[PDB]
Amino acid sequence: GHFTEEDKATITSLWGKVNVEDAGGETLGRLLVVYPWTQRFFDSFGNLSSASAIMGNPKVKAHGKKVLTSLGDAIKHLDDLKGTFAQLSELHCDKLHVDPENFKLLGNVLVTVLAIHFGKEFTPEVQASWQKMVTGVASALSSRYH
Amino acid sequence: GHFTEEDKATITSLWGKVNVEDAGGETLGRLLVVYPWTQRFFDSFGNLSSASAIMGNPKVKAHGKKVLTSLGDAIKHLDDLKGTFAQLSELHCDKLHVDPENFKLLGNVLVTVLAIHFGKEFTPEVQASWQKMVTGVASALSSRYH
Amino acid sequence: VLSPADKTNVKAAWGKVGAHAGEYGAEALERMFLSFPTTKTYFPHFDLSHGSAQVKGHGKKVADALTNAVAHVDDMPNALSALSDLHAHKLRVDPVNFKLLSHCLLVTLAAHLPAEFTPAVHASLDKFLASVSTVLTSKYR
Amino acid sequence: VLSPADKTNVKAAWGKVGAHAGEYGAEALERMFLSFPTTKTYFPHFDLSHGSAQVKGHGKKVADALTNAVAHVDDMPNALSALSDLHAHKLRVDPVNFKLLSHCLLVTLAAHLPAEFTPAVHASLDKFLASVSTVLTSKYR
Ligand code: HEM
Ligand code: HEM
Ligand code: HEM
Ligand code: HEM
Repeated sequence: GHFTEEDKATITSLWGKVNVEDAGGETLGRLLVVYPWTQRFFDSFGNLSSASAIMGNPKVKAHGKKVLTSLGDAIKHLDDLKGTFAQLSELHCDKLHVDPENFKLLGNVLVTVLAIHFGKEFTPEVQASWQKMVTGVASALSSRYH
Repeated sequence: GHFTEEDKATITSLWGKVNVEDAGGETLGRLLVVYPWTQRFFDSFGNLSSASAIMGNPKVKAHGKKVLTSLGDAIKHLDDLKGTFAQLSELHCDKLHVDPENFKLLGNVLVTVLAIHFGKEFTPEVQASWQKMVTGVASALSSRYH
Repeated sequence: VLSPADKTNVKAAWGKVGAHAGEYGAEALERMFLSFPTTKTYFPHFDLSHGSAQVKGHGKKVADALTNAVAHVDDMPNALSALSDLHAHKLRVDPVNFKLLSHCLLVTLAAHLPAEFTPAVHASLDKFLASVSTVLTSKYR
Repeated sequence: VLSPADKTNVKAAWGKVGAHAGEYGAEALERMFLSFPTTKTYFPHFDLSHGSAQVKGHGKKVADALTNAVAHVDDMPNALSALSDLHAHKLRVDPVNFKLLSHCLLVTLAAHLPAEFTPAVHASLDKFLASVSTVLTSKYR
């Protein structure tokens, strides 16, 4: 509605450890596989048929990082994510036609990929900070649908 | 995030026609019957066993109106529902322990009872204004859970 | 699971709809689009101007699949099969949305059967629509 | 519906849990309470201080019902019957919440099998947990 400094110091350092290019190819990859109807917006992309063809598809790997860098950058204006994503929101509604329900779906695959990567370092209290973040990002990306 | 004047003029007049005491005994009554696990917070109340024993139970009829009048009054500060319900929110969390998911469930039974009552007068555009209202009320009632 | 008091209830309520069904079906949709603009994204190729044949046509199609489902309430999964196949693989509408159209339908029905819409029936109907939503969401993953 | 590649996957992932299960089960819960304080309302009689035997005990109970479910993945509804009866009539936890605990479990598992947690397995597991959630939500209305 927002965050405690112990919160934000938290998502800030876990993130300085993240290799964005590779963690993004992973969440977008797993989003397509666990919730296969997200496949929906991407047959411009090629072989999307077995969990293996997808985790290895380079177009997936690429937009995966495009998305995540779009996100790394908002980590920086945690104070007004709505202002940070207003243009990307207008665009996903008016031109891409993405059910914003997907931002939530991806927000959750991402908390999952972060747990996989950092194991015990990703403690319940650190997840909570990121559940707040992922939720606020999905919320700001959807602020302008109509 | 809020409302157009054509919106608010709309929920305002449909409501001047509502007999609160009787429309509230109805939605709370139908909430208990359609989503029977809401029964959960009320066996201080008696026979809650057949759809007929419930729509006729007077304790239900009573708190039904208590709830709805609590709501009629917020129709008046549509501008800051969060400030209007902060005390009722703190109370439903700290003392009553109600899964706020219920406010949404009741918000929807209520749009339904309004459609039943006003028939064709309750047009898609008028429902939309009230979906905004019911959603903002559920949102303000939950603003303070922890 | 639908009890049989449930089936008696859905059959009798939908019987009163009889032929206004494509009509109630087009109305449900207008209400979904206006009340939950988010559902709009699955229809960029439609003219959603109120009264356009595109939506009037889709609603007769949706009300008809529903009538077919009420006619087969005991063997529903097989009856809505090709449709489960459709939404699941070509269309892929996120399931959070079936909950949404299901509700505007509950609402469109509440506003037209001043009173066939009994609380006991309001319940069997929400229940019936949740079953249809589930069969259609079934072969997704 | 769980394919059988799904069952092979859930059986092998939960096998690695074997005995840390009451442990992973108590951790899932702490994460639900912290990440979704709203789930707290079903537990006013618990001390949710981190490490309290009340939550450690509930988690062994929850992980155990889960182990029993994986052992009966083909006859699940009958196996989780008394439990479906429980939550449904005494407890009555709103079903929106099964989606929540299901996710913290997905997450607790992701953080402990550095890598048994394959994307293909991450999928069968989300899938398995949604099935358990559905059987338990079954006799509600
Ligand atoms: C984490 C939240 C997300 C962020 C921050 C994000 C950001 C972006 C950005 C910056 C672009 C480039 C837009 C441009 O061309 O200027 C983009 C494109 C796109 N995104 Fe989103 N995205 C997110 C989630 C999603 C989700 C969940 C989906 C679908 C499930 C999606 C599907 C797409 C598609 C299809 C494109 C177009 C790519 C193309 O033109 O080839 N994005 N996204
Ligand atoms: C439309 C949103 C709602 C509003 C505005 C509302 C308002 C209120 C108010 C003003 C009270 C009296 C509190 C006091 O004693 O001072 C109350 C009590 C209560 N409400 Fe809420 N309520 C709402 C929804 C709900 C829902 C959805 C439930 C359960 C599903 C619920 C369950 C209760 C219970 C159990 C009490 C205590 C009654 C008693 O002490 O006997 N309310 N509500
Ligand atoms: C009550 C549940 C629903 C039923 C029974 C239903 C039924 C149908 C039927 C029968 C068709 C046409 C099939 C054909 O062409 O042969 C259709 C098409 C379609 N439906 Fe579903 N539907 C339901 C819910 C939804 C929802 C929630 C959405 C998402 C907002 C949706 C989006 C679509 C779309 C995009 C089409 C494509 C129609 C076209 O090609 O123009 N439907 N639906
Ligand atoms: C993964 C799905 C779940 C499983 C397998 C599960 C299993 C169980 C089991 C086995 C019990 C004890 C039964 C007994 O006493 O014999 C229990 C109790 C309970 N569970 Fe469920 N549960 C699940 C999800 C939930 C959810 C989502 C909630 C709501 C937040 C919840 C709330 C409770 C409560 C309040 C109790 C009472 C325990 C007590 O008496 O202290 N459970 N659960």
